[PDB]
Amino acid sequence: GMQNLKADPEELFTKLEKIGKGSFGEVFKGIDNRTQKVVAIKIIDLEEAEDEIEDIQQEITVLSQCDSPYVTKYYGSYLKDTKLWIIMEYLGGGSALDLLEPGPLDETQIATILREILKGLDYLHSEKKIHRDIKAANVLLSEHGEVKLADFGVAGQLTDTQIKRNTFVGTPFWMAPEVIKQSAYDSKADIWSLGITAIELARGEPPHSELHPMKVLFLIPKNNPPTLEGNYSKPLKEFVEACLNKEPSFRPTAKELLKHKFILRNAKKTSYLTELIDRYKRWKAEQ
Ligand SMILES: Nc1ncnc2c1c(-c1cnc3[nH]ccc3c1)nn2C1CCCC1
Repeated sequence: GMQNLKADPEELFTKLEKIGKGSFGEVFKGIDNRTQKVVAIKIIDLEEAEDEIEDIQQEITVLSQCDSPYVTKYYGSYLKDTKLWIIMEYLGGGSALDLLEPGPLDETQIATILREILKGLDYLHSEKKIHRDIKAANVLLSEHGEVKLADFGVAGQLTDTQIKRNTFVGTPFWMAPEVIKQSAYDSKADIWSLGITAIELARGEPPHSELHPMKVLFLIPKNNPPTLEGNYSKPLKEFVEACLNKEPSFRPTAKELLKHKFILRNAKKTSYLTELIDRYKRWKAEQ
C-alpha cells in the first residue's frame, strides 16, 4: 500500500505553471515553502484514473524506496481531494532526447550520459529493481548537468519468491527480445535497452525508428541484434555490441559496463554537460 501518504500539500508546497504531460498525469513546477527550492509536482485525478492505477501505485512505491543521486529524488505523495500530488526533484535541464534535438552529441557527452545512466541502473539492479523503460526521453538532467533516471510506472521488483519478471512492458524500439517474447527475464533486459539508448544517443534515433512499432515486435526477436553503424570509435561500437546480445546471460552487468573502455576513456565531469543544456536553450529560443 501507500503507508506514508500525506495530506494538505499546499501547507508545504506552492503549485506553479504546467511543465508538460507525464506518463499518467500533468507535471507542474512547484515551490517547497520551507526551503524555497523548486520542485516538480505530478498531479493525477483518481476520479478519472482507471487502468493506470496499478502503475501509479508502482511509481510511488519505487520512488519512495529509492535513495540515489542517479534516481529522481522523492519528496512524498499527497492527497488533495480527488487528486494525488507526487512531489519530486525538479530537473530543469531537459531530457537526453531533448538535448539531441539541436544536433549530434560528441563521444565525451555520450560517454558521460551513459556513465550516469549506468550508475542509476547499478543502483536499481542492486535493489532488485528493473526500470524496463530505459530510453533517452526517460533520462532527465538538472540545470547543472546531473543525470537522473525518471518514469517508474512500469518498473519491476524482484523478490525472494519471484526472481524473474515476465510482463510485456516498455517502449517497442527499446525492448529486449526476451521481454517481447514474455520469457522470464531480469535486469539484463535493462542492459539491452541501454544498448539501444546508446545507439539513440549516437545517431539520434533507435534502430528501426522508421517502422511501425508493431512491426518491430517481430523484427526484434528474429533479427540479428542492431549494431552501431557509422564513424564512431571502436570502444563505442564495442560497448553497443556488448549490450546488444540476444542471450541475456551474455550481456554484462551495469557494474561491469562502468569499467568499459568507452566509459573510462571518454566520460568526463557531469558539469560539462551544461554546454549541452545551453545549446538546447539557445536552439529552443531560436526556433
Ligand atoms: N522531475 C521532473 N522535473 C522536471 N520535469 C519533469 C520531471 C518529470 C518527472 C515525471 N515523473 C517522474 N516519475 C519519476 C521521475 C519523474 C520525473 N517529468 N518532467 C517532464 C519532462 C517532459 C514533461 C515534464
